[PDB]
Formats: sequence, C-alpha cells, structure tokens
Amino acid sequence: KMQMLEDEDAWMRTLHTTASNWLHLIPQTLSHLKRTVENIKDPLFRFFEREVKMGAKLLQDVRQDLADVVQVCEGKKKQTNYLRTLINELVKGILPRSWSHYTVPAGMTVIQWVSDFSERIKQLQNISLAAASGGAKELKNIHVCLGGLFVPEAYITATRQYVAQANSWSLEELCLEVNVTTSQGATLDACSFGVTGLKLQGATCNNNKLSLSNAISTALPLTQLRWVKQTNTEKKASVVTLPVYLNFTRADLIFTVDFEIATKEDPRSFYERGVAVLCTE
Amino acid sequence: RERSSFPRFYFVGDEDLLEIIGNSKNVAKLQKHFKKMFAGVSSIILNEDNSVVLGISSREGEEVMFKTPVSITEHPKINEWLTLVEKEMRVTLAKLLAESVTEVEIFGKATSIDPNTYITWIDKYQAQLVVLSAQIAWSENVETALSSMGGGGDAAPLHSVLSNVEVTLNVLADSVLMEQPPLRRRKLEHLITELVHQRDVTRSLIKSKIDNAKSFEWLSQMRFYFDPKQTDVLQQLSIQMANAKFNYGFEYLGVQDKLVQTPLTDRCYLTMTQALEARLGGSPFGPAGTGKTESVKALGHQLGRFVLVFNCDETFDFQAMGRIFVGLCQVGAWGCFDEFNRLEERMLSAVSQQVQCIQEALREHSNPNYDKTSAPITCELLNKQVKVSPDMAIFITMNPGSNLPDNLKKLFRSLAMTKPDRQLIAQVMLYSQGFRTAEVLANKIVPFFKLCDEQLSSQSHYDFGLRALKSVLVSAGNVKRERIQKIKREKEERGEAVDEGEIAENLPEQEILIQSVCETMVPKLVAEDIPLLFSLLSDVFPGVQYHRGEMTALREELKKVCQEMYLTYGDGEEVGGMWVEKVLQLYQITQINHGLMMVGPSGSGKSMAWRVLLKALERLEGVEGVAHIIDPKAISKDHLYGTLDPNTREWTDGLFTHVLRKIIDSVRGELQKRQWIVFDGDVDPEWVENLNSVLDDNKLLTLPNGERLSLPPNVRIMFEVQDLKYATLATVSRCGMVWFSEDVLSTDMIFNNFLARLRSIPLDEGEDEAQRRRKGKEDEGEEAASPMLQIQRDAATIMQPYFTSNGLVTKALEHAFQLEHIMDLTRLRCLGSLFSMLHQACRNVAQYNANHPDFPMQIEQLERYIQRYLVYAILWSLSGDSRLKMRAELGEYIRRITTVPLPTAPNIPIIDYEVSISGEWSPWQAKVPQIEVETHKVAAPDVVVPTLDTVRHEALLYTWLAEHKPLVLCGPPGSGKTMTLFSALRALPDMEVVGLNFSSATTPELLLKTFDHYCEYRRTPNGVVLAPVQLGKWLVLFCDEINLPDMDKYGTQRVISFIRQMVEHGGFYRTSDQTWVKLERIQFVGACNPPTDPGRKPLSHRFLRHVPVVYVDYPGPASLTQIYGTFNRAMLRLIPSLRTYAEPLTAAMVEFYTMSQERFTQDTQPHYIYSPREMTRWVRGIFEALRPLETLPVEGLIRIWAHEAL
Amino acid sequence: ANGEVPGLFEGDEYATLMTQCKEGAQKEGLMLDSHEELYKWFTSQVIRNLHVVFTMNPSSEGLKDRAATSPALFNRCVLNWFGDWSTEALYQVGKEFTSKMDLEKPNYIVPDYMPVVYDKLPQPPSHREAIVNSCVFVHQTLHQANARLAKRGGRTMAITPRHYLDFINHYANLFHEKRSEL
Amino acid sequence: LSTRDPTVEFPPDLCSRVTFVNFTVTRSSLQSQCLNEVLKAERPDVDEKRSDLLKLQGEFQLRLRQLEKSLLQALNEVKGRILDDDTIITTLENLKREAAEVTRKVEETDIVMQEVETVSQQYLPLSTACSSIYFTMESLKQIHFLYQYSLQFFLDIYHNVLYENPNLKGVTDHTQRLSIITKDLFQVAFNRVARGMLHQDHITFAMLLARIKLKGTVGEPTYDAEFQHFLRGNEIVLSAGS
Ligand SMILES: Nc1ncnc2c1ncn2[C@@H]1O[C@H](COP(=O)(O)OP(=O)(O)OP(=O)(O)O)[C@@H](O)[C@H]1O
Ligand SMILES: Nc1ncnc2c1ncn2[C@@H]1O[C@H](COP(=O)(O)OP(=O)(O)OP(=O)(O)O)[C@@H](O)[C@H]1O
Ligand SMILES: Nc1ncnc2c1ncn2[C@@H]1O[C@H](COP(=O)(O)OP(=O)(O)O)[C@@H](O)[C@H]1O
Repeated sequence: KMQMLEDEDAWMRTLHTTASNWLHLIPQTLSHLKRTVENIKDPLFRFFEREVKMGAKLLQDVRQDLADVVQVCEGKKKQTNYLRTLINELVKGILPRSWSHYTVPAGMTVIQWVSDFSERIKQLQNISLAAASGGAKELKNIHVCLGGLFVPEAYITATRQYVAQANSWSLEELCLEVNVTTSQGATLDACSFGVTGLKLQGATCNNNKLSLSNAISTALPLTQLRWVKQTNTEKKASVVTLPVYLNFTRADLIFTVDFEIATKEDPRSFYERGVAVLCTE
Repeated sequence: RERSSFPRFYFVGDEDLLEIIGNSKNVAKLQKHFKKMFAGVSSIILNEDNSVVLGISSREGEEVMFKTPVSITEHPKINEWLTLVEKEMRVTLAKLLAESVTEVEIFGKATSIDPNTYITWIDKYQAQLVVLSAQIAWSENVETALSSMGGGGDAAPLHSVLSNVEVTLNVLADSVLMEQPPLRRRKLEHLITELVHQRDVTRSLIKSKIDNAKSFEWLSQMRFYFDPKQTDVLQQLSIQMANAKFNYGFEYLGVQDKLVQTPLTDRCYLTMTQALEARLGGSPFGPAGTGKTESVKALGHQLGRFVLVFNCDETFDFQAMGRIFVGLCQVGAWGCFDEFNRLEERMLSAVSQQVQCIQEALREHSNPNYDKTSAPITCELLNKQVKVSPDMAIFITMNPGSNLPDNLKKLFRSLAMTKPDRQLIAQVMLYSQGFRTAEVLANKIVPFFKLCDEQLSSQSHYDFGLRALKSVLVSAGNVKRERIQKIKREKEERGEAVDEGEIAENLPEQEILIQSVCETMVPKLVAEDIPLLFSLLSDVFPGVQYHRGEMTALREELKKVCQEMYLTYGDGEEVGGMWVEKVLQLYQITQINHGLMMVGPSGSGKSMAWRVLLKALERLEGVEGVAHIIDPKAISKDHLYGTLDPNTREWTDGLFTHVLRKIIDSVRGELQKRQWIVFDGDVDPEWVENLNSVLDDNKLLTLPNGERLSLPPNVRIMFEVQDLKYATLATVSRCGMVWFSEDVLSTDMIFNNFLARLRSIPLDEGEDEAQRRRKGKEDEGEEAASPMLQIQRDAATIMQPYFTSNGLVTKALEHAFQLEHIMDLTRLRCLGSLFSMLHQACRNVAQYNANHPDFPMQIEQLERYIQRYLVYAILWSLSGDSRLKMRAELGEYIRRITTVPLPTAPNIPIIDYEVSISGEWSPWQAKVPQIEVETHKVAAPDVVVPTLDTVRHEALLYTWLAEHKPLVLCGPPGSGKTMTLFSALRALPDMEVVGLNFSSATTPELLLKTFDHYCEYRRTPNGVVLAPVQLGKWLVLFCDEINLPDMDKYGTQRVISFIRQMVEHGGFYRTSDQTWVKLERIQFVGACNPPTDPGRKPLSHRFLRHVPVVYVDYPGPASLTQIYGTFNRAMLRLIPSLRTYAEPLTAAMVEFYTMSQERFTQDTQPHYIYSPREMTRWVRGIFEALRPLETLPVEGLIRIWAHEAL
Repeated sequence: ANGEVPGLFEGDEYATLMTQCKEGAQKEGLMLDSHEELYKWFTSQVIRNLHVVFTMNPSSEGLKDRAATSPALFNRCVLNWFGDWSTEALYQVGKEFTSKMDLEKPNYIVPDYMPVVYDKLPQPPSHREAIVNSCVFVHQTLHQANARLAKRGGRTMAITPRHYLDFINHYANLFHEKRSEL
Repeated sequence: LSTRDPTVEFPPDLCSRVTFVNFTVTRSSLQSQCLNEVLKAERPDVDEKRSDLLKLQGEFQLRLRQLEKSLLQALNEVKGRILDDDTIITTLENLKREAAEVTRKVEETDIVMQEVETVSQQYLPLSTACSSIYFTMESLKQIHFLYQYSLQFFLDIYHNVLYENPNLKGVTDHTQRLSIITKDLFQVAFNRVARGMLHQDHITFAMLLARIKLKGTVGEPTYDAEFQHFLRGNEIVLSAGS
C-alpha cells in the first residue's frame, strides 16, 4: 500500500480485469426460500429464511455495484464523485463504508472479503437448494459451517428452539454439551446438530479430551452441538470453559464450550495458554 | 457569601433566585424547585401561618414528621432558616433512625414478629429510615455473631441470624398478598428487596464457613457499623467497604427507587468506594440497557448522597456544567455523566479539562503528607476558587458501541459493564412483588426478551431492554394484586371461606405473567410478527395460554357507536375483529398510562378508533367527552407551547398552554368530564422537550414565569403520528404504542363506510343540518327526505355488488397498485377520489331532475348512468395520476376485467369518452366548442381554445370543486395546467380565485395574511366562522406550486400540513385568539410538477391521503392540430390573400415540432425539452412579422415560418 | 409565467404603485378606473417592456441551487447555444488584432504542404496568414492536450476564448516590446 | 492572488478570469532541481565550466553594450580633447579583450556543454533514484499518521549529504565520488527518517530504499516482475484447486 500517494513516476483497465474476475467468481443469483404456513412454525426455517433473504439482498446489491463498475470500465457508463472515491478506495485496498453489512474481521483486504463472500454465498446457495428440495426437516440434517453464517449466534439459538419444540421443553431446562467427533457423518441425535468450520487454538482434541500442543492451531473435525436437559450435576474439576470467537482479533463472542482435561495438567495451564476456539483464522 | 451561607441556590437559575429573594413570603412560589433540588423531595410541610416547618412532603404523598421542627419567624434570614431546615432535617433523620433501630433490635431479636406491628412500623417510619434500620439491625446482629464467635468456629449465631432473616422474609411473603397504599407498598418492596440480598450474604458466609471477625470474606459485603451513642449525627452510621471507612450522609432521600444489589453492582460499589477512599474517580463503560447510571444511583442511595444524573445526549448546557461542578464540590453530591462520549469536540475538551481539575483537587486528599488539620482545598472553575468536599464523586460514564477521554484515562478507575444478571433481577422483582414462584418464571422470562430481540423483525418502535422488563414486572404485580382482589370479592359474594394463602396457592402465575407481557407488548406488534411471537412464547412458556381481557360492556357501546357512525363491526377475527382489538388496546393503554402514541401509517383509522372509543366510553360511563385536536406543526413552537414578552412581562397564552390553563381552571367543571387532547400529524422532536415535564412524573407544564399546571387523569394526551422514524428514544419509552397496521382498515371497510354515509347523509344541507344532528335521531317518516337522497340510496343499492371483497373496484385498485404514477400512491386517495366522483354523479342527477320538473329519470337510466360513471370514475381515480400510456393500459385492463358495457370503438381510448346525462356513451370531441378567436389577441390566449383534454379537465375541475375537495394537477411543465385552472375557475361565477404562488420559503403567515385581506371574521352561536367579505361568494384560494416550499429539518413541510388540517378538520386554531374556527366558504386547489423534477419536494402521504390528482400531459397530435389550426385560421386574417394556407402551415409546424421533440430529448443535454409555450412564442413571432406588413407572398410566408423555426 | 409575482405589491406598495400607475396611465392616454384593471394594465406594460436575459456557464454546473438548472426554466426560457469559437472566428480575431504591429516581411516562402487548420486560408499564405494560422493552432493544441489530460484522469480545467484573446494580446504586446527593445 | 492548498476546483466562471501559476514540485521539477544542485557542487571544474558557458546571455550582452555605445561609432567633429596622454588605446583594448573573450566563448560553445552532458548522463540514475527516494518517503503517510515529512526536509538531507559530509574530504576520483554520494545519501536519509518511526516500520522503509536502489542501479536487472509477483501475489486472484 506504499506506492499510491505520489509514486506516479492505468488503473481503469486493471480494475476492469479484476471486476471481470469478481463477476466470474461471485455466483449470479441467490433464490429466496419459499415460505409455507407449515414450514414457518419451524425456527430453523425462520432463521434460514432470514439469512437467505439478507444474503440474497446483499448479493443483488453487490452484483449491481459490480455491474456499474464494469459498465463504467467498459466505457458505457460514468461514475460520479463519490463513486470515484469508491474507485480510489478499491485501488488503495480499503473496504469502503458501503460494504460492511455483516460481521467481518476489521481492516482486511477487499479481495479476501470478496473471496469469503463468495464462499458464504455458495454455502447459502447449498442450504437454500437443500431447503427447496427437502423442506424444514432437512435443515436439521444438513451440516452448516458456523463461521460462514451471517449470524451463527442466531443459528445456535435456532437449534435450541428446534429441540425445544421437538421435545416440548421450556428454554430454561436446556444446556449445551460439546461433542467434537473425529468420525465424519455420525448419526445425529434429535438434539444434536452438525457444525463444521471450527479450529482450536493452543490445544488439540483427542476423544473429546484436550491436550496442550505447541502448534499454532489444530483443524477441528465435524463438531456436534447437543442440547441435553440441564440436570443438577456437580461440575467436575477437569472441565474447562473456552470461548468461541468468530475471528482472530477476538473482539466479539459467539458462545462457550466445555471440554475435558485429559492428563495431569491444570486448567489454569489452558487458561494461561489462551486456548480459544476460532471460526475463522 | 451567598454560596458560603447557603450553597443550594445554584442548580436553579438566576431569575429563580431573584424571585426567591424578592418573594420570600411566596412559599407556594418557592416550593416549585424541590423536585430537582433534592433526590425525592417534592415539597415541604409548613404551618397555616407558615411559621413552623412541620415536615417534608414527598412525591408519593409521604409526610415525614419532625422530632424537632424548624421555626421560620424568629430567623427572618432566608438562607439562615433554609440551612436550619436542612440541618434539623438531618437531626430528625438521625433521631428517628435511632428510635427505629431501637425497636428493630427487638424486631430482629424475636423469632416471631406480629405482621400488624410490622405494618405499623412501616407506616410510622419513612422508606429511607426503614431500609436503613433493616441494614443496621442485620449488620449489628452479624457483628455480634462474629464477635461472639471470636475464632471458635461456632456456627450457631450465624445460623440464628440466617433463620431470623428467613422467618422475617416468610412474614413478608405471607403479608405481601394483601392490599396496601402505594407508599407503604413501596416501603415493603424496598425492605424485601434488601432483605433477600442480606439472605444471599448469609448463605454466602455459611457456604464459605467463615470464622473470623476481620476476614475479607465478610469485609467484601454490605457492612453497616452503627454507633447510636455517637454525638455527631453524621458519624453515627458508618458505611465501611473493605479499606474504605465512610459515613452515611443523612439527607432525606424521599421515595427513590432502590436498585438491587446484584454481584455486578457489588463489584461496582467495591471499585467506586475503593476509588473514593483513594480519592480517584470512577468511570464505568459499556452498552445500553445494562445499569451504569442507575447502579451509580443505587450506590448514591445506599450511601445517602444527593444524586443528580447529568445526561448530555444532545441536551447539554455548557454555561451550567461549571455550576454543576461547583455545586457538587460545595454540597457533596454524586453526578453521573451518562453517555459522555456523545459530546462535541471543543466543549468536550473543556468539560474534560474541568473534570480533570476536579479529580486532581479530590486527589489532593489522597496523600497523607497533606495533613487534614490544615486543609484549604482549592480548584478552578473559570477563574474562581472552589473548595471540594471530601465526599463528592464524579462518575464519567462512557457508552462505546468511544474509549475513555485522553485526560481521563488515568484519573478514573474504570469498570466494564457488559451483561447484568437479568435472571437475578427478574427473580428478585418477582419475589419482591409477591410472586410465590419467582425463580422458575424469572428464568423463563429472561431468555424471552433476548429471544424477542433476536428472532423478531427489527423495527424502531420495539423495545426489549431491562427497563422494559422492569415495567412489565410492575404491570405483572399490579395484575396479580387486581386478580387477588377480584378472587376475594367473588369468594366473599359466594358462600365459601376466605383464605388469601389458600387462594394464592391455587392461582396461575404463568397465566398472570403471560397476560401482563401480552398486555404491555402485543399492541406494539405488527401483524407480521404475531404468530411467530405466539409460537415463541409457547416455546418459552410451554402449555401457558393468554386469555384476552374481555369487556362486553365497552363492546356493546362500541358496536352501538359504530352503527351510529356508518361503519362495520366484528366480534373478533371477523371483518372488524382487528380494529375492535386495536381500539380496546387503546382503552387499556389510556387506563394504564396518561398518554400514548397511535403510530399507524396513513390510511389506518387511528383517529376513528380514537373517536369511536370516546363515544363508546360516553355511552358507557356517562362521562362527557371533549376533543382538542391540537396540531403541533400547524403553529410554530412558541405559539404552540406559549411564549413570553421580552419586555413588560406578560404570559400570552399559546395553544396547548391555553387549553391546559382552561382545563385546570375548569369553569365548566371538566374534572367530571373526560378531556382528550390529540396531536395529529407525525412526531417531531423539536416540540417534545416541553412535553417531557408534562408527561413525566412531575406532570407539570414548566414555564419561565413560574406557573405550575398539574395533569389530572382527566387529561389524556394522545398522538396521531404517521411514523416515529424521527422520534427520540425517550418518547419511544415514555408512552404506550398501538401500531395500526395498514391491513386493519380494509377495502371492505372503506366500501361499507362510503355506501352507508351515502345512503344516510343529505348532501346539499350544509351547516344547518350539521348542528341539527343534536335534534332528533332518525327523522322517521322521511324516507324520501330529498329526491336526490332517493337517488343516492338507489345508486348505492345498484353499486353494492361493485363494492364487494373480490369486486371490480378492488381488482382495479390492486392493479393500479402495481402500476406507476409520478406522485406517491395512496389507496385512500384513490378511493376518496372515486367517492367524490360518485357524489358528483348524484349531484348531476339532482340538478338534471331539478331542471326537468316534469319527471325524474327512471331506474334504467339511473343504472346505466351510474355504471358508466363508475367505470369512468375508477379510471380517472386510479389511472388519472399516470402518463397516457399506462393510463391507457389500465383502461385496457378495466375493459378486460369489467362487466359494464363499454364504447364499441376498438382503437380509441376509453378515457377519451364522456358519460352523458342519459345512459349512453358520447365522446368529448362531439361537443368540444370549436371557437374562433379574435385576431386582436391570438398568440396569448387568455381563454383556452377547447380541445379533448381541456374539456375533460374543466369538467372534472368542476366536479372536484363542487365538493370543495382540494385538487392537485401534476405533469410536465408547460402542459397548460395553470391555464386550464384559470379558465375553468373563472368560468363559473359561484367562486372567486385568489392566485398565490408558494415560494421555497413560504409559511402560512402568508395564508393568514391573504385570509385577513380577502376575508373577515364573524362570530356565531355555533362557534367562530371565517368567511369572505363579499356575502354569498365562495373563495377558492389558489396554489401555483404546492411542491415548491422546502421541507423542515425532519421531512415534513408546514404549508402542506396546514392544508391537510384544513381538509381534515375544517378549520384551524388561531394564534392571536387561540380559538377554533370553521371554514364555511373556502376551498383549496393547487398545481405541481412530478417530484422526480429537481426543485419538487415529494408530498406527504398525510396530505396526499385526501387530495385527488390528475396528470396534465402535453396535448398530443390531434389536440395540437386542432388548437393551432384555430390559432392560424383566425391569425392569417392580417393578409386576405392567404386564406388557404393556415391548414398546411399548422400541419407542417406541428409535424416538425413532433419530430424535433422525438429526436432531441433531454437525456443527452439538459435543455432539450419542448412544449406549446415555445409554439405560442413561434406564433407570436409570425404575427409580429406579419402585422406591420401590408401583403406578403406564400414564399415570404414560408421564409418567415422557417426563420422563426430556426 | 404571468408578467408578475403574487406577493410583491401587497400593502402600502399596492396603493403607491397603483397611484403612480394611474398617473402614468393618464400620462400616456388610456382611461382605467378599477384597481384590478389598472393592475392588469401594469402587468401588460411589464410583459411588453421588460425582458430578462441570462449570462451563465455551460452545461457543467452541478453545485448551485440552479446546477443542472430546472426544466421549467429550460422550457419557459427561449434557448440559444452561445457555444465556443470556431476556427474561422479564431482566424478573424487573430487577423485583425496583430495587424497593428510591423509584422511585414516578404522573404517568407511557401512549402509544398502547408499545415492549415483554417480551411479557407488564402493560398499562398503570407506572413500575416502564417502568423494567424500558427496562433490558431496553438489554441487547438491546447484543447487537444486538455482533452488528453482529462482522458488520463488528471486535474483539468476549461480553456476559453478569453484565454485565446489574452494570448493574442500577449503575442502582439511581446512583439511590440521586443521591437521597442531593438 | 495566492492560495495555500494545492488541490482546488475553481469554477469555470472564475477560471476564465484568472490564470494559474503553479509552484508545486512533480517528478520532472524535482529531477531538474536535482541536476541543478548536483552540477553546481560536486565537481568545481564542472561548475565553473558550466557557469562560463551559461553567461553568454544578457549579463555579458549588457557588459559589452554599456561601452559599445562609445566603441561602435567614430566619424566627425574634431575637438582636440583626446590627446592628453594618448592612453585611449588601452581604454579600447580593455573592451578588445572582452570582445576576444566572448568571440572565443562563442566559438567554443559545444565541447564544455558536451562534457557537462556526458557527466549528467552518469547523474541520471542518481536523479531518478533521488526522485524515487523522496516520493516513497513522502508516500509514507499511508502507514501511520505520524509519518509525514517535508520537501524542505528532504532538501536539507541532500544539502547535508553534499556539503557538510566529512566522508567527501580529500576524495577526487569521480566514479568513486559518485558511489560515495549515493551511499551517503541513502545512509543519511535512512537515519534521519528512522529517527522518528516505530521499530515495526524501519524494516519496511529500509526494504523500500533497497528496492529503489535495485531499480535505479545499472549492470544488473531490476527484478521488476519478480518483485511485483512476490508482493502483489497476495492481492491478485489465486485459483482454487491449484
Ligand atoms: N369502523 C370503520 N369501518 C369502516 N371504515 C372505517 C371505520 N373506521 C374508519 N374507517 C375509515 O377510515 C377513514 C378515515 O379514518 P382515519 O382518519 O382515522 O384514518 P387515518 O388514515 O389514520 O387518518 P388520520 O391519522 O389523519 O386521522 C374513513 O374514511 C373510513 O372509510
Ligand atoms: N394546450 C394549450 N393550449 C393553449 N395554450 C397552451 C397550451 N399548452 C401550453 N400553453 C401555453 O402555456 C403558457 C402557460 O403555461 P401553463 O399554462 O402550463 O402554466 P405555468 O404556470 O407556466 O405552468 P407550470 O405548472 O409548469 O409552472 C401560455 O403561454 C399558453 O399559451
Ligand atoms: N440490578 C438492576 N436492578 C434493576 N434494574 C436494572 C439493574 N441493572 C440494570 N437495570 C436496568 O437497566 C437499565 C439501564 O439503563 P440506565 O442504567 O438508566 O442507563 P444505561 O443504559 O446507560 O446503563 C435501567 O433502566 C435499569 O432499569
């Protein structure tokens, strides 16, 4: 980012090429979820409909702005002063104020922003086509990446509501137990949901029991979040509470997990290790 | 000197201190400042001769007794007797607390305590002193417990203290199901709220197994070391928080809300009290709805210091912040600065500098080298010396969401307020109000509000914070007490034994809480969110149903008033169930709160719900209802809420202030009545700061003069606001909300109202029979009151199938919904235009049958004429705003979906056809006047050469001037709209025209000026009437450009709200006399461009709701050829040899003009626009060439023509 | 629109201007009695006598309240494209400003191809014709350089016939002071 | 008239009535100043040679003309007031020497300028290096808001490297002197710029100066494509599945 103040000793054509690449990589359309009165009783369907709506509206806005960029770069349209400032920001590598429509790491590159936008839009397309093919029932069965959702806090709330409706239980008698299974495609319980996209920090998982590691991070396999009835069970001394931050800067929290100390080590060692759970690196 | 003698004239203004010192005998004038002067003091108790201060009166009716009352006569110095009043107030607080702790020694040393003796103690002693005595008793018995332990490990005294607190709380839980006054009930609430916290402390100590007197496991809790034998009154009570050794400030708190000692507040008190011992400051940050400033308030209450939160959310006062600081330092006070980061740069840096100076001046006490034997503490507040008290504190609260100020990152020990224990707060409030199962229902209700704020669709009028939870729990406690009273009365009337505990055991608490939640929040919910929220609430509260509070009496009164007011009705879920539920919710909120918001958009029925509620309550309770629809944007701020003369002081009465003065005086005696004041039009936060004190707990109209106007429950201030998009959060939280969704004022509702009002309203009667509705009710024997009324009823019966649910009009309206018009579409506008057209159709039948006195027209002619007029009217009402292309396509859609016969010409637009006085069709071209203008003036036609468009437009201007409706004429500039307005308006002799153009900076001071010049004021027995000076002469005020005046700072323009109130009410509230008037002989009409054009502000739906709209396009080919053929035929008479060239001249001219306009369009260059104005400039040029010339050949004529074209 | 503005002449202004308008009416020689017809006569005199013309910048303004000035004004005002000076007008304004100086020297030779922008140049060119053609081509190349710089996206500005007249004055003045230096 | 900021947008109506006189320094202006202050301080013989051939204009013209007024013309009107000592031949030879001097300088007007041009051909990589150094060290603003510098400051860097450098004492050979000048320029610039930066950015600024010397040096490729792919490979599209 050094060379864009006075090192002028041709950005339109390069911006045209990268905008053509952006149009190539971003998917064209995001179809909205069809709403029925039977499906609207499912909070999973409610949350997924809201996310599909927000993602498709943002998709339409970004496709329209990209179309404006490519039409101006093709010599068919003209961009005004504020859009010239937008061009300056896109050249200099700063995400403008008209794109922070969800939760994202602060001060990151626009190309990676568009790349993870493409990934999450592909995830939304997958879940939308699964919903269209099967209904609200398959919304529980389909594994959903936690970090790729716009609001995974509302996702875990939605799974809470789904098990509450399924077992006709109040939302003060439910608690979350974390089951990181190395097995892929495990038989999901009616209270258990499949979540990928997690990665552990400062620790490694071994049969739902942590151990200290000198590595930077570990690749967490298919996680299962299970809502079991909160009994009055005494908490063990070998149980450790870890945050699940969304990103690396770790400014906002998603939810808390409970894992098990395996060997002699103090959970104070985990705490001073700063063992966290990240959704994005 | 005045500060040194009495430091309490300082938070209130210089004029206030001047009237205080000049009106020393005006105790009623002086008692106005106590509400903001003290923590909870409202006034003072004085003698009949005002010679002895008997006590102090609170806001909630508490009257504290004085064990040594002050006498004012022997101390004539004002500041001296005031200082003696507060000093003896401290002394009496200390002595009453001494007696109260003496008796609560026996209270706490007894295993069983008589509930009646307990209630007697509560009633005798004040709220502050009773909670302080509970504190002192518990802390002293646990001090005796620990000193008797002495390291021996004896758990018996701690167990006995815990059992004592448990049995006392059992007494509270058994006596809480009674009925009490508000003051005694609040004392009970505060006592149980603190005693459950002391229970928590004792459970914590017995779980920790502490056995030491000076152990920190006990030093980290709320300690009250009391010494009744102390000589000094302030040092009798000591509040010691770990290291800190403070003393309670014995000032009368009054009835102030006590906030619960949660662990977060416990850490907050820990940090701030340790900071104060260290002589630093405190500065908690965090988001909203967490408890920062009220936790500061709770600490200030529990220590006993004057807490006055200085909020500065765009409401700062830079000249008074320094006075705030000097007052804090001089008296000893705790000032929380809620949301300090929302301050602008220069004054933020200035106030940061002053607070830094104050913090360092406080820090001068921290070191031990600066001895307290000789301590002249000094500080600067804008070049002055101020001594800082050793007990004041400044708490600069921050609200990130930004960090601490640069000068304040080191002097203020900051704390993080992020997430309060809402489960704990719900549990303690349920247990304190009297709920037997507090914890389970609390832990159900706390995920509920976060769940709502997550799952519900985001809107501004929603709220789910902890203040909202507190108000919902207050409502739940009140409903629980009411249900207890009802069950007790029912068991008393029936034959059965009465036992409050037995009936409370078998009593549905989940039903009470779900009912209170629904009654507080459901009326603010849009119809989109209702079934999802019921499924949400059934998930959180399984098996718990919500029963609607049924009022069959008000249901019957509502049904009678609705049948009286030409409406429909429904008993729930029917056609009318939604509106009935909405108006009943309006009744519930008017009973609960003293003023609410109706926040439906335009076309909702909020005012009709309001009026039908007023009349139904009239017929129910016999309480006479008064309506004052004061419009806030109809007069400026000073005229609305009164103003002062800068010299020779006289309070001239504004509108709202005059209404409030009249109702407080109540010469007619309106306290027995029910007066309702409605602020129609949307909400603007520039006339709410005066309403805040009126609507708050003070209920006073504060004035600079000093006159206080109370608010009885006779006054209810409702609002009819279109949207709260520009409303403050204070107004969001203060008043209840009944959101009128647009799908409750249905098309069937609109149809039925039109049909019934037509069937039973006489049309030409006017002002005589409007006031004769008081005389008689039905007029039996007058079925044919007029032949036009027989026609109205017959036409309504004929058109009944066309105003159905799935009717032709409904389909046409929903198609015009998905069509496009330049102005902002409104369903009520389309329907109102259609109804006015049907009214004029009836008027046409009436005039035809009056001009045919031999016979009126038969049923067949009636049916054909009204059906054809109905198709004509729906076309001109729906597609009448749009351009010709989609106006024609809506004509085609009407043709393809209609059942009425239509003109047989396929390639001719249906809109180009006139309905005859007979039952058949006839084009306007058959009867267009083919005039021949004089050659004296042809290029500037003061009269229009008639064409298809001109005759259609003049006919419908007549139609919508007859019913005196306003009319707007939108379209591209130069389309002859002002000309057709002038021609059709001056053609009829019944009305005059006063042509006025609104500029961008117009105010209806101009309209009042033109009413003063062109009319006069006449007084009638029926009211006040504004009428033109010339008798029997209607006055149609004219508007060249309605769109042109600029919007206000919040997107609502005065000039259009004025005409809105004219067409809605029929009058305005005056400014000089502040009286209601009625427009008897006035109309309105205006012209516009489309709002996409640059200087054209789009109009409000509030005004566009009424006015019908017509699109004046460019005349088109046949119209242009006709009018300019007439122009040139009557123009070429200057030369007699060229009579046969006018038609080729016009044909060539208009063909060249049309092709030039089709080629050159404004999308390339902004100035490529063409209109018949330049065509008449062309004709003027040809005439100016041909006039001074005797003769000219055809070649010269074409040369002049082409020269002018070039 | 109406030869008048509703709101200018209300109050004592109405009385004073109506008495003066009646005085002018008897001065010119037509009889008017009623105030409405006198007001109409004053309106007719205004709509005959007064004409207002505009002097404003071309179609690049987007900042004033006018900015892209209202289509109502564009319709109600007769429009005339003042435009920019053409090469022929440039040749004339270059020819009859530099003729005062002693530019005459008959040793000039004509080439086989003479680069000329003023398409009706007198062939064979003289000293004056070559001078004026070069002066015009200087302005033409400044336009071309401005267009190139604006296409590349740099900071540009409009060049004017005022600039060109300044250039011609500069050339004649500089020739004058250098011949005066000799 | 004057202004302060260099980035304005004057309206066309004002623009027609006033012309612009720009003082701002761009790459060509900075390079011209660099040549100016390197051709007048480094080699004093080159300085005097360039100053000798640059004085054939109005200075020498007026110095000739002031007494050419009397020297040009001699025809008439004897008066007998010149043979006081017959020393006017020395008076006119005082200008004959100057006439011979200016004629010799007119005859020899290309060899000295050719030597100056061949010296300045070696100074072209130096001047483009100096320009890139200043433009990067002024473009330092995008790293941190404290990273703001002055063209006067850069001119002081250049002035100290040329004049007040003890490393230039007693050195005469010119290729070595050029290497000394460019190395000492880079050294003093890096030192005085990194006196006021964080440790996290000294490495960045050093890498930028090193890339500037790599692209301004001769005898080796500038590694432009390698540098560009190395740096901007993170910002260009990277294909998935590869
Ligand atoms: N009970 C009812 N049945 C049928 N129509 C009704 C009923 N109550 C109201 N309306 C309709 O409401 C229309 C006007 O109501 P109202 O003025 O209260 O609505 P609004 O658009 O919210 O206006 P505002 O807030 O300006 O008063 C009437 O013209 C009528 O057609
Ligand atoms: N169809 C028409 N017939 C006769 N005159 C016309 C017609 N259309 C335009 N004119 C001319 O238009 C001029 C007046 O314009 P118009 O009647 O549209 O009023 P306006 O006040 O200028 O309109 P706007 O609402 O655009 O401000 C007159 O000179 C009149 O001759
Ligand atoms: N311990 C508590 N007991 C009762 N109410 C609380 C408690 N903590 C927070 N609240 C509620 O949270 C809200 C926070 O608002 P407030 O403290 O006035 O300003 P802020 O939102 O800036 O903290 C309060 O209105 C209060 O009713």
